Amino acid sequence: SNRSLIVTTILEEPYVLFKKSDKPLYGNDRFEGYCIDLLRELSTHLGFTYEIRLVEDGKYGAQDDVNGQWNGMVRELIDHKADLAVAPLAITYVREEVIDFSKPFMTLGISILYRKGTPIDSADDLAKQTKIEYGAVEDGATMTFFKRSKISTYDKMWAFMSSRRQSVLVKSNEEGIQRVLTSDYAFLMESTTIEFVTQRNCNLTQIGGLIDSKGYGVGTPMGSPYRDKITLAILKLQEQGKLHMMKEKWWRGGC
Amino acid sequence: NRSLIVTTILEEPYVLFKKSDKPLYGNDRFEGYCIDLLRELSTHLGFTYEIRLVEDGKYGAQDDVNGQWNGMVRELIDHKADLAVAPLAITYVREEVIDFSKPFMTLGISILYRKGTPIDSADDLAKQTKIEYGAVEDGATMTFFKRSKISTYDKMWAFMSSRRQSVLVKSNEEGIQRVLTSDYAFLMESTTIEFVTQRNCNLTQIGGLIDSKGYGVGTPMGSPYRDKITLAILKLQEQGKLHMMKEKWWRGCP
Ligand SMILES: N[C@@H](CCC(=O)O)C(=O)O
Ligand SMILES: N[C@@H](CCC(=O)O)C(=O)O
Ligand SMILES: [Cl-]
Ligand SMILES: [Cl-]
Ligand SMILES: [Cl-]
Ligand SMILES: [Cl-]
Ligand SMILES: [Cl-]
Ligand code: NA
Ligand code: NA
Repeated sequence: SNRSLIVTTILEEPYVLFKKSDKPLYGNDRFEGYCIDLLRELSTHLGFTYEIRLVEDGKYGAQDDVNGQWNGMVRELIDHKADLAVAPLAITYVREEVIDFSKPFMTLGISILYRKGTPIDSADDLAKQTKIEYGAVEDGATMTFFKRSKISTYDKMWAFMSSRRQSVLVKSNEEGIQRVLTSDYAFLMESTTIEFVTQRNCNLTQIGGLIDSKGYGVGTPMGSPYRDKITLAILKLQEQGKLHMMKEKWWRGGC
Repeated sequence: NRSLIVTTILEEPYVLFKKSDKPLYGNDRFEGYCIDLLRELSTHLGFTYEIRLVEDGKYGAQDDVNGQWNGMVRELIDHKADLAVAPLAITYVREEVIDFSKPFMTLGISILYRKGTPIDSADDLAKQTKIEYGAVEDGATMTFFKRSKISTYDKMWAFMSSRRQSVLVKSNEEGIQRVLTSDYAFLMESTTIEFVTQRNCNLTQIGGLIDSKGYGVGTPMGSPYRDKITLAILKLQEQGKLHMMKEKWWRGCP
């Protein structure tokens, strides 16, 4: 029998979660969510077995500007510590330079999560002021977008986030949501995750539209033969609408 | 170094002939979103190119009897073009035989029709025959319907196939004209619908997106340009240059 593939992932509702149960669960049986359903479809169509492992450092992945090293799921793939990353992992220029991605299984963009009842309507409006703090997940794609942007509004926002980083950069989306709920703080968040959150907490809203456009893809080490195979499997699922059905299943609930 | 041969197809606002009273020659004949994209790719990757319209006028589909591809897809399979730079949908059946860059635009199939009617979805079309409907022959929309297992879309394919000589058309332009001049709904890509409805205030999109797909640059399978073009697209997207190009070419109605 062929070696089981090691699949790195990260906890992020409704993509990847621990199942609720009173008895202890083991192995792959611990996990559920959209990305777990996707993994299951990939494994049956491509004919592999797998072991799910949560990324050890708890990060998506960014490059350190001083020493040039990556972290997170991206680094696990670079180092061949995982065969695949099946997660809400954004396909980005800087990541595509060092790892391979399948074509996207979902498309999205950065937007803003905030409390209802405000005249703030856009990133421009946030950038012009400092009473309302704002931030993003540390060492993820949203942070990196702001750090690399040459657009004046976003450059200004990065200077603020960077100055205040110990307070405004958070370690998970969950922590960002709690900051929105417990302080005067707006969270720069991926739009598909905002959709999930605002359907379940009717005090919160999206502010403005999408700031960029990107996709989530399955990550592989650079050169992996699984990359193109997984692209084909994803495209075949899209011929029959099975990914939008999986999205409906995990985003169903609202406000 | 050798200029890459770029296959393309006329499709507003992606690729058009420039208007002028004097004759134009070579690459200078063309403009549009995809032409602006090609220029950016060529500067960033450092190649020169020659644009050639696909001779058969097709995007590309597989013949159900003899297994041959046509259109831009066939030009790439046969190594007659180095790149296809066009509103060319990335699809499973195409990806099996050619390579694509990652998407420069995302979209889905939807419906173009007149305003003011009770038709609100594909299901409403599928259950009747008074209002005819169709798609571009030998494109990705047609192929989606031909391959679909979903009952509504399978019923719609049976109708299109029965009525093909009348309801399958050779271009989006032809499909628009059928909507405007007969009781006909056109199954059309949503970014093209957005362009059309901004300029035909009696037309509208019906329902939402029927599927999810992207447009990518096509290459022959195994080409080294595929990954380089993906990186250049991704770099344009980290600065919002593609949405600005979209805005330039899409530019309304009361
Ligand atoms: N999905 C992101 C993390 C969340 C965010 O950056 O907003 C990533 O792939 O890095
Ligand atoms: N863009 C399509 C043609 C138009 C359509 O099929 O709606 C293709 O790549 O085949
Ligand atoms: Cl509000
Ligand atoms: Cl889908
Ligand atoms: Cl098949
Ligand atoms: Cl790819
Ligand atoms: Cl963009
Ligand atoms: Na790569
Ligand atoms: Na391919």
